[PDB]
Amino acid sequence: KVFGRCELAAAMKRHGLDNYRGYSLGNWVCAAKFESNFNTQATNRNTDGSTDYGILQINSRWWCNDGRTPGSRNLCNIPCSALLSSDITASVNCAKKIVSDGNGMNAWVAWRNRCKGTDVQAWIRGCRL
Ligand SMILES: CC(=O)N[C@@H]1[C@@H](O)[C@H](O[C@@H]2O[C@H](CO)[C@@H](O[C@@H]3O[C@H](CO)[C@@H](O)[C@H](O)[C@H]3NC(C)=O)[C@H](O)[C@H]2NC(C)=O)[C@@H](CO)O[C@H]1O
Repeated sequence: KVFGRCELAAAMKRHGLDNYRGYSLGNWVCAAKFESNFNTQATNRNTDGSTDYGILQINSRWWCNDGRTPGSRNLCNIPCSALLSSDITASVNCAKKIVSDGNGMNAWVAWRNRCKGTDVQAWIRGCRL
C-alpha cells in the first residue's frame, strides 16, 4: 500500500503515535516519507547483510526475524514480512519499542538527516485530524 500523507497521519494518530515519547505526529510522517516514500512494501538490503522492512524501514539485525540475518535479536518478536502489510499496526507497535530504547528517533537515519530540526508540523498541514 502506498499511503497518502494525510491518510498516514490519521492512521498513526489512531495508533497512538502523536507525541509518543514526546515526538509530535509530524516527526513520524516525515520519517515515513523519507524512509519509504509512504510505501508499506519497501525493502532495502544493507552492507552488513541485514534488511530494512516496511513504512518505517525497521532493521532485521535487531528488531524482526527474516531467516537470513547474521545474529538477529528479533526484539519485536515478529517476522519481518509482517511489517510489509497494508495494516501498519505491526510496524507502529515495533516502532514504539525502538523509540523507547535509548536514542529516540535518532535510530532512523532519514529522520536524523532530513527531519530533525526542521518544521515538521508542515507534514500534517491541511489534514483533518
Ligand atoms: C529503525 C531501525 O531499525 N533502526 C536501526 C537502529 O536501531 C540501529 O541502531 C542500533 O540500535 C540498537 C537498538 O536500540 C542500539 O542499542 C541500544 O543502544 C543504547 C545506547 O546507545 C543502549 O542503552 C541500549 O540498551 C541498546 N539496546 C540494546 C538492545 O542493546 C544501538 O545503539 C544502535 N546502534 C547505533 C550504531 O546507533 C542501526 C544500526 O544497526 O540500524 C538502524 O537501521
